Amino acid sequence: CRFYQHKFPEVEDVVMVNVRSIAEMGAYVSLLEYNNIEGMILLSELSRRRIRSINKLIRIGRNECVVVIRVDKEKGYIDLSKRRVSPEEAIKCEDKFTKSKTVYSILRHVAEVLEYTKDEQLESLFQRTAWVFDDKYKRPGYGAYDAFKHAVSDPSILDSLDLNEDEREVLINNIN
Amino acid sequence: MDDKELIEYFKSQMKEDPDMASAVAAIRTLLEFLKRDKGETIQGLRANLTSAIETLCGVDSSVAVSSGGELFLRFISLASLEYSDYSKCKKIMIERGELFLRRISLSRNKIADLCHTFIKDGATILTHAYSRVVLRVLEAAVAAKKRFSVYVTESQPDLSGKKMAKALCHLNVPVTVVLDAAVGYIMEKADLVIVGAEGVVENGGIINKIGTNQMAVCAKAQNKPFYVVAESFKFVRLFPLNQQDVPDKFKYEEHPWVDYTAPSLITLLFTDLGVLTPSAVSDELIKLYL
Amino acid sequence: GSELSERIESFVETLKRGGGPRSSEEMARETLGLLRQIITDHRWSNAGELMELIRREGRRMTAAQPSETTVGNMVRRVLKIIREEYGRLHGYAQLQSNIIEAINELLVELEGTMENIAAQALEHIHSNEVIMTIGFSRTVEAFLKEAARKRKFHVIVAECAPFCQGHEMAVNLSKAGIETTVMTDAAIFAVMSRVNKVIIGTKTILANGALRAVTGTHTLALAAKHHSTPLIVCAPMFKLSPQFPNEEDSFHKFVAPEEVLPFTEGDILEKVSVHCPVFDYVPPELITLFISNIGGNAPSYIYRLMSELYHPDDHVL
Amino acid sequence: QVPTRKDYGSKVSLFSHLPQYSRQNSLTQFMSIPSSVIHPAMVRLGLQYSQGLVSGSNARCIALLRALQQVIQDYTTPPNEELSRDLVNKLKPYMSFLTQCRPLSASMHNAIKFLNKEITSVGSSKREEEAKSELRAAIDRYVQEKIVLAAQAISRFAYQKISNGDVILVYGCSSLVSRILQEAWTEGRRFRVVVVDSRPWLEGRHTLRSLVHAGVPASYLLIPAASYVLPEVSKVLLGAHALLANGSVMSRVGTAQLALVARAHNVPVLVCCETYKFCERVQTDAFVSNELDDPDDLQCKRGEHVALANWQNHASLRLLNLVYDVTPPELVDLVITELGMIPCSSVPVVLRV
Repeated sequence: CRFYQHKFPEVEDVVMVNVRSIAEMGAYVSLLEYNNIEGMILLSELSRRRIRSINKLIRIGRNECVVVIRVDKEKGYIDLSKRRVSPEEAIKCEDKFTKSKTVYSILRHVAEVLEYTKDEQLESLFQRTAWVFDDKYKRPGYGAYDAFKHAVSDPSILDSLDLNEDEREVLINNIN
Repeated sequence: MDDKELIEYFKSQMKEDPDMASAVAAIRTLLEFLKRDKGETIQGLRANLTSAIETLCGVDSSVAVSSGGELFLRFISLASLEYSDYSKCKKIMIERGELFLRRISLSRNKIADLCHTFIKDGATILTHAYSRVVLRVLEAAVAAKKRFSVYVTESQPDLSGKKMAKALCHLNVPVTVVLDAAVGYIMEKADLVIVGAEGVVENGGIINKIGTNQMAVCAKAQNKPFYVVAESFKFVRLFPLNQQDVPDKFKYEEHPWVDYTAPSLITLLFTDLGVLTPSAVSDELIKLYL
Repeated sequence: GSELSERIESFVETLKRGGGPRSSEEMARETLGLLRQIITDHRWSNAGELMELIRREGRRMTAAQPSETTVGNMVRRVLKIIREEYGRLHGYAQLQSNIIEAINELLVELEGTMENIAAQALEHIHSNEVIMTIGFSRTVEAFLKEAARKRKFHVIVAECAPFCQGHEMAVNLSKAGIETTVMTDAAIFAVMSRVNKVIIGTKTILANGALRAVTGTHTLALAAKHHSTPLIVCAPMFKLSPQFPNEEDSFHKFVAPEEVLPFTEGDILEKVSVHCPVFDYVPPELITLFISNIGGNAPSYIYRLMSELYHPDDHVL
Repeated sequence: QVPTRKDYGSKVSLFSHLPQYSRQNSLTQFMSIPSSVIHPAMVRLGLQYSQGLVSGSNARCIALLRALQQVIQDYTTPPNEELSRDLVNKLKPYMSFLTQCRPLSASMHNAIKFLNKEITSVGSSKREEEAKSELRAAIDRYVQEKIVLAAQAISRFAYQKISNGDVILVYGCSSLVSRILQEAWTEGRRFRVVVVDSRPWLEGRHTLRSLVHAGVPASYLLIPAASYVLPEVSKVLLGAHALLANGSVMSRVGTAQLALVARAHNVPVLVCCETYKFCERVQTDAFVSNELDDPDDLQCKRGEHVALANWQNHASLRLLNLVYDVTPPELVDLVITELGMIPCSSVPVVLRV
């Protein structure tokens, strides 16, 4: 499931991507937060060192923080830039990424607990709960993490999002 | 330009100039496509260009077309794009494409001016089949007041070496149309063999019309210098070991259109990057692709 | 000023008349000293004006002797040094002292050339080995006479028929005690069955790995290719030229045919055609290894040294 | 300090500059049981080098780098002294001991060069354990990127070369070619492999098992029979131990023989070597720099007579078993590195820069 109420990231947003392949024009990467949607990133000529030390297997897999440079939701393309990500922006993106991964693990365990035989059921329940909490706290992403933490010591805050009993119990247990 | 026009365009570009190569017209079609695409995505253009190059690989069966497609895709995506809304990106890309096209267009003349210094007076040039590069270099050789006889094979699947002899006989140079199976017969009187190639593989070998390998080997047994005159866009990322190891889409009861010559069979290359030994073809090719 | 043109004209007619001085590294040192004197005795605002100046005197100095390439390629290396310093200062007034110290760096690099080749010589000579050389070259005799300090081997110095200069190399190697064997030039293929490797010098390395050298060494390379014995071209990198072989046929240096057929031969000198080429062309496929001051290199690597030492815009000079 | 290993047998008059040792005696017979001069990991590694337990060039380089990790982890800093000089001066006698046990392959020389350059580039303001962890991470990155990731890259570049229905000839034991063949069989290519082995190591039997356990149809034979099978061979893959400056390929002794016989049968040769095995040393024959193994290893038991049992009693008899030879680069077509498929004559151009 995606991280945010949107199915694609917005323009001028910082994301975390896994580099999937390197090609002539640029590098193709998978955006993990947009259901592994495909993006691409350009390579500055100075960053062109395929001749001397390529070892393409190096970047064949890696986590990176990148800035959304251009999006086209209809065509489905997201172009990203590493050079435009500031170090402070990279640190914030890394923190966000860890938070989103934690929310992901919580929601995947919740979806498993309720035996959601269909992906759309689990995605809908997790996305709706995370977005609703995000709205309550006006903070996409961070809201869910903080809410799980509150569920560790005070599980009743999760009682009203009654998807099922098992989902709530498993969320509190793993948070706790 | 929903691909149909592209195929049509390419054709209009190849028939408008009969002295024009095919890969140049392919790069002009790619530049036209980028010029009028109407897509705002620094990545949205790479998939469209790849589909275009596979339509220009399907229409044209030459090796140089796919090579020029890869070189145009690399040379348009070189500078620090850093675009706000693709407007800067597309404009810079178009500028780069035009620069690349101009470099290609002055390449052939560079080839001729750099190569014609090897033809001695009274030399006998051996030539396989029609190519505008060796014809240009022979016109540069006759421009410097040099006298030489040319034996041009006929290259039987399409008698184009005969067409080369017609276009070179109009140049007022002594040319003789030799049967294709006589390259072992006339090698003893032809002191050097100048052959234009249509594709240069990584090791330094060449991809050419079917009679080049037997011609090059006949030149190696008689110690004759085998010179190859090709441009920079005819480089390819292939490494064939045998005549079967070339891809079948460049080859075509068993009538291939393309053979392969080993780099050990080649004396020199005359590219726009310079007069190269085949190990310089490998170094320069990797550097050029970048 | 005027003394500059005095030295230039003396150098030009020195190259036109004969060999002054005798060996080529002295010629490279004189050429670099003359070029540093040229760049310190003129006035310029842009580097391109000095580039045309250096191109003009290079055209004159290589038209003095087209067969000897050391002055021309030394001028060309100074041109690439000027281009590199202008490129590193462009991306103005401190250009002249930088070119002076870069040429000084080139002189210190160049003075320790034969001894650097001699230092790496022990990696190519083992004990009781049969070596065949041709001609006379100070690089090869320093190579062998210092490799004989720890090894004992055999050298067959073949003389060259126009000027039997292998005799001087023979009497110089016998002073070091290397079991020097002197033969003619007609017995090379007669003794190639026992020669383990061929270590020769050259006059000019071309851009494709080919080389012009003392005449009769193309035959020596063919005989060593027939017997598959490796060729060691002990050559420094001021004999590296971007000039391709087929270029206006001004390759061989023809001298008076007196050394081949004397003037006292008779009336048959009128109805005879005597040629004496003192140089010969060896293709790169007949060469195994070059030994330069930076190490051992393949003939498939000279273009790279070419791109590291010369600029393609100065190949015409 | 450290003595010299004793020369065994009667050396070849052509190989008088190269040392010839024996696997029967060890250098550690007259050394301390508590390892004090040399680090204990270094004496363990040198003993398992001299006895032949680690013979592959990548396995030797890995064991070298792991023993260097054990040295750097078990290192202390003397007072008022810097790490960047003393650690080099302490690792140099270690490499001298490793040379006296067995001469190092060029993988080990380039690994030592990388470690020396890395230990020179340790900052002076950094503490002890932080620089120790930095060096351990640098050694880990070196092994991981140089061999494992370069091996995956070479495997991918060789998968697009091996076709279906062809026959492939291999020689000796090398993890790179065996990994190429295994990942080509697993990724979908159906081919058969012949295997040329040679005395006295007979190390091709190892790769034979590796291909039979992987499900590859195999054929096993020796070097002299290669002239019989090269009419069936369509491709010969080889495992290089070093690539030289002129483009020569230093490998096991039958490599150049197989390349010559393969060119006599018009069989294209393919070498597969990682770029850390690139040597600035250059050679033109197999005589000026080579390793000489035990001359008493060449003997075998064909019945009840060993002709070379008492070979040292014959004064005019010399035994030599070379380990490495070189191939001229006009015999090798491919050089498949992690940088790509390059020809053999273009290898020093692309490797240098």
